[PDB]
Amino acid sequence: MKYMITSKGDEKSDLLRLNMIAGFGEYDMEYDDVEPEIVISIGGDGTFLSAFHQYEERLDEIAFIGIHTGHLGFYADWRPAEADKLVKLLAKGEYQKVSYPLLKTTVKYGKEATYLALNESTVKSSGGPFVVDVVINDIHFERFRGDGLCMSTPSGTTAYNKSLGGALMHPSIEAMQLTEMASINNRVYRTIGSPLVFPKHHVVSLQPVNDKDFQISVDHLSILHRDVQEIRYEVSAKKIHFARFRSFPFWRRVHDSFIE
Amino acid sequence: MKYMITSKGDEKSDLLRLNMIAGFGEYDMEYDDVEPEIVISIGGDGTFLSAFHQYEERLDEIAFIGIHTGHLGFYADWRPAEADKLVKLLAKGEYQKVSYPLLKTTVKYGKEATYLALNESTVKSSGGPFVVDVVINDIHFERFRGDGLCMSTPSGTTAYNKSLGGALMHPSIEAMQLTEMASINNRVYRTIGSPLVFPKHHVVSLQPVNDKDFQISVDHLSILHRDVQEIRYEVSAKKIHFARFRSFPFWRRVHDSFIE
Amino acid sequence: MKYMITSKGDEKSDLLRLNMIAGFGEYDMEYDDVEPEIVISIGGDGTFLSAFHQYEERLDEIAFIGIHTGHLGFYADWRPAEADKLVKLLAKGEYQKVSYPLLKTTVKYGKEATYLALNESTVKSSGGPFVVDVVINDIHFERFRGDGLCMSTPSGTTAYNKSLGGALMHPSIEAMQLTEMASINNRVYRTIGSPLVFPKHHVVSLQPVNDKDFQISVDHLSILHRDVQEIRYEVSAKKIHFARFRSFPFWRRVHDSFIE
Amino acid sequence: MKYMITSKGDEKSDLLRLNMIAGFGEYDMEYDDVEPEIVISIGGDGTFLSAFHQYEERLDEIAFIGIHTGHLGFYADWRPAEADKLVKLLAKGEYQKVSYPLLKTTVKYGKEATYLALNESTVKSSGGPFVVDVVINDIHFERFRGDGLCMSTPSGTTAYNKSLGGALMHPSIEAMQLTEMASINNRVYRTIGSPLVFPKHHVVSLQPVNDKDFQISVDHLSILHRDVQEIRYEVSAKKIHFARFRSFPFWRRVHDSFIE
Ligand SMILES: CN(CC#Cc1nc2c(N)ncnc2n1Cc1ccccc1)C[C@H]1O[C@@H](n2cnc3c(N)ncnc32)[C@H](O)[C@@H]1O
Ligand SMILES: CN(CC#Cc1nc2c(N)ncnc2n1Cc1ccccc1)C[C@H]1O[C@@H](n2cnc3c(N)ncnc32)[C@H](O)[C@@H]1O
Ligand SMILES: CN(CC#Cc1nc2c(N)ncnc2n1Cc1ccccc1)C[C@H]1O[C@@H](n2cnc3c(N)ncnc32)[C@H](O)[C@@H]1O
Ligand SMILES: CN(CC#Cc1nc2c(N)ncnc2n1Cc1ccccc1)C[C@H]1O[C@@H](n2cnc3c(N)ncnc32)[C@H](O)[C@@H]1O
Repeated sequence: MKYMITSKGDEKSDLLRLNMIAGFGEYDMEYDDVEPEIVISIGGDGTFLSAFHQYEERLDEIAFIGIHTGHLGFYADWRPAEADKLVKLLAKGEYQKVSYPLLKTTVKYGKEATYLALNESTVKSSGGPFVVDVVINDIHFERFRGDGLCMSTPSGTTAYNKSLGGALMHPSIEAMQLTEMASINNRVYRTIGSPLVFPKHHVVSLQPVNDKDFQISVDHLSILHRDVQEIRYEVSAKKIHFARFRSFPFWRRVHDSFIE
Repeated sequence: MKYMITSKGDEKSDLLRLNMIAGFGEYDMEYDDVEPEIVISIGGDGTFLSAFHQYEERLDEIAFIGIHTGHLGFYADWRPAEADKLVKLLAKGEYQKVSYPLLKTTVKYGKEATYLALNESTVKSSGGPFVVDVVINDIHFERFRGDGLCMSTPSGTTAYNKSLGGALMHPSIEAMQLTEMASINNRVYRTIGSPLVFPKHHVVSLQPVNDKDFQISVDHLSILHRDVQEIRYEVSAKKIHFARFRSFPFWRRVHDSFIE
Repeated sequence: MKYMITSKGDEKSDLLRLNMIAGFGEYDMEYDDVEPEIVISIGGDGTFLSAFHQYEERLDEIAFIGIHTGHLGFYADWRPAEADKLVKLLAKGEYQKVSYPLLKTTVKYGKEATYLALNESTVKSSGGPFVVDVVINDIHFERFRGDGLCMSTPSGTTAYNKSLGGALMHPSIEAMQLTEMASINNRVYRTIGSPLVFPKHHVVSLQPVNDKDFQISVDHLSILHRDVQEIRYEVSAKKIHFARFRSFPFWRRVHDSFIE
Repeated sequence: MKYMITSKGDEKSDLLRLNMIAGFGEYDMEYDDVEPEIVISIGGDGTFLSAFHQYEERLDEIAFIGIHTGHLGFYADWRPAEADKLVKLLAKGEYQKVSYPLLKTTVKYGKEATYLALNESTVKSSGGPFVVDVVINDIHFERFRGDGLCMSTPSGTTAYNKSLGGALMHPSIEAMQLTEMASINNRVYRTIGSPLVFPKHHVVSLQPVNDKDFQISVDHLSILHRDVQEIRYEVSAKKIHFARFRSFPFWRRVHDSFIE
């Protein structure tokens, strides 16, 4: 079948990419980075995120695989020594597929633009103070004033969400988690403080109070959005598909990264 | 149909209970606290928890209702002034049912005992230091040493789970959340720190390291368990059923309790 | 004696400033914003911070006073109705002086520049990831990677330091507190997590690892510093002097702002 | 001079204690556990705490030393291999003294009892809910409701205080820090949340609201106090004296215990 391989760009990843292509050359596998069915990432989770956004238009027909040349990543969970055995099983068919939820971000101005996040999406202020009204299902919830907010996917809870005090959430749960960035709480300003976990079809809407310019990030991508009228968060109907060949539980993957 | 009413025990709740019984006396409704189909709680969330555990053997045929004489509770979300209108709709049939997940706790000795929690279940030490090995799906995760642990239901996240830094989780998500109580983290002792959210069929197992006596709590109930071999946590197959007559969203109920 | 008054710039503060000047016109008081001995701030704590930095060169001969037209500030702790009684006591001499510690920030390039902070000083990254080596008294302590750091004065602990989880510290303690901004902690990156309180003569030094550009803030002021070789933090030998006329304890001032 | 040595009680500590006594036998040193001037602790920080409370009546004439047979302690900061060199310098006189602050706890009933803490003192509830009014310098500050409170010494900030989110505070600062244990914060109950650092002569007073029984701890010691009218916290006028022979900074001691 059709496949493609992306690389971190260093000596270790580039020369491992060529060995897998040569190994695939001994099989009925066609290299194609236009319409691939298998996308292989070699490097780190940052390299994997680039491979995801590079093909975020054909998610429902691509099975992603990650090989970490450095340390164990949550998406790149295949050691380089296991790459030769990876080429064989990936060629003989016969492998399962696992899917993770994604976050959909919509930004309205005064043309509406939408984005797709595998880790999280954050909103910060462009210079001045960050003040937004938080609306959950057309109901005003709180007037947040702090450094920013962060809406995370399940698999993204181990990333930026974790540093903000958020909970680690198993990827089989179709949900999204919102966390606070150094919120202000006194007599006049009051926020919830706690992280919030929203199920599918729950729409969280951020709306400006004074300044209408925001620095919005989607995974590694981050651009200053001007004259923002609304930012909408919701669990996307799209899902990212992984190719599994063995048992590597999520909590087992959490233990190796943070415990030992 | 058959119904029963429990009361906090003060002047305000007892005399409101008699007015509802008299109002039910004008309908085809039979008072019965043996096999009731409608359980009405008047007082606070503490009174509601007693009504839940009083009939936790007939959950699948009881619709719970809560009336708060004090402040707004998350389970007692009906003002006393709305009690007269509550008697009418509850008698003419025609009402929906909403269900919340529950937590199943199993304790093994050396006879196994099981419990059911609507809020959360906590484990603390009987005097000495608290040290337990945490096992997730037969896989060792961490050796916890601190004050204790807390496994919370979705609707219980707004209670003890919130005070421990846990995330607020919508009740439509069939899950359970584990939080830490003043954990120790240095060079030799390392825990995850973050709250963990487990889906259905995930079994979290606590196992003793030295002391085998623990102070285990299930909602308000708490008893010292002796010679404990294992404590097992999992999302229960049972669900608590509420009777709804209007729209009172969970996040709307969170806003009124913590924001204003 | 010589005095000057600064204003927030709105109707309430400007017209209260003129009434105090007219009240001072009935006394042996000379208005002078070149070499004043009494600096009066009318507005909020933000207006007070501007009055402090406007005369941070003559701290040891100025007694600051704050009048809050809005809500109670920690530096502007005089209600506008008490302004007439403030003019009288301020003219008849006979008032005490209280002093608060300050933070000294030094930035080295490759000309060294120094700053003075009444609240706190923060370091963030200019776009890329924030990675700095933390050095305490010429000893390497940790390699921090996160969103940034914040070194706070005692009176500044109730501001940005509080939102980052820092401790509230009484101003009579000559110290400085450092807090973390969404730090990363896994197997390879490890920080202390806890806030650190340093006494006088303790020098905390931040040093770059890769990117040498940082966004450094001192109270409201914040500018991008290019080609930074070192940032040094230490409790300044200078102190800000307040004029007191009554008893308004710090914890009493904390209670009114955050409790009720 | 007069000296005594206490031991953890295992093979490693008991047989190291006898070697130091034999080494002291070659000098003008008299073993005496009645009126010693040098107290040597061999084991861990727990063994050191017992040595402190064993002689807390003669603090101003005792220089404490700690030898850790296990891992590096904050009070036992001498490796067992350095014990032979410790006997020589300790005999030839010529060593400096460093002093750490202590916490004074007073409990009133209806006879007043006082205690001395090197690490911290905690208050918890005897079964029922924990509710106390917090009073700072005869001024009501907050009505706390949670699991308990913890007042820590400077050197105790690295212990229980750290697990509760408290700040790490250098021992040269004569202060005390109060932290919260899973406090409740909603519409009706509001606490400060942040840790509080009090200087000398500041008196923090806890007073019961309903239940007058409390489980009070002082370092390892903890006893149930009945019919409590007041608990008073303040920085003690007494100080614990250490004998130093080299440079081992506090932050350097923090780095080795928590970073590497
Ligand atoms: C760097 N880009 C690729 C990735 C990834 C990733 N994702 C992960 C995941 N899900 N689990 C475990 N490691 C994951 N990595 C590896 C990793 C990256 C940074 C720090 C530590 C690990 C984008 C990621 O920059 C992050 N980030 C920014 N500020 C952060 C902070 N203050 N704290 C944690 N993250 C932070 C957000 O995560 C963003 O998406
Ligand atoms: C008191 N008994 C009935 C109830 C309830 C409830 N449940 C609620 C819920 N889900 N949301 C909102 N209010 C809820 N209340 C009302 C409420 C109770 C205590 C404090 C604040 C509110 C049992 C509850 O004693 C709690 N608890 C103990 N130590 C706590 C702490 N340190 N922090 C928050 N709780 C704590 C656990 O919650 C336990 O179950
Ligand atoms: C706004 N400028 C004047 C001031 C002040 C001040 N100082 C105070 C103090 N010491 N105590 C109590 N209120 C104080 N105010 C009033 C106040 C200001 C902002 C938010 C709440 C209150 C500069 C202040 O912008 C802050 N800031 C930025 N991001 C913050 C956050 N995420 N959280 C709290 N602060 C934050 C830092 O504090 C900076 O110095
Ligand atoms: C065990 N007894 C001797 C000691 C000490 C000490 N003091 C230390 C210090 N200052 N710095 C570094 N290590 C210190 N140890 C070693 C250490 C002890 C326990 C856990 C980790 C280390 C009494 C100590 O039982 C503690 N404790 C209880 N519950 C705790 C928690 N949930 N979290 C941290 N502590 C907790 C309080 O500290 C109490 O005083």
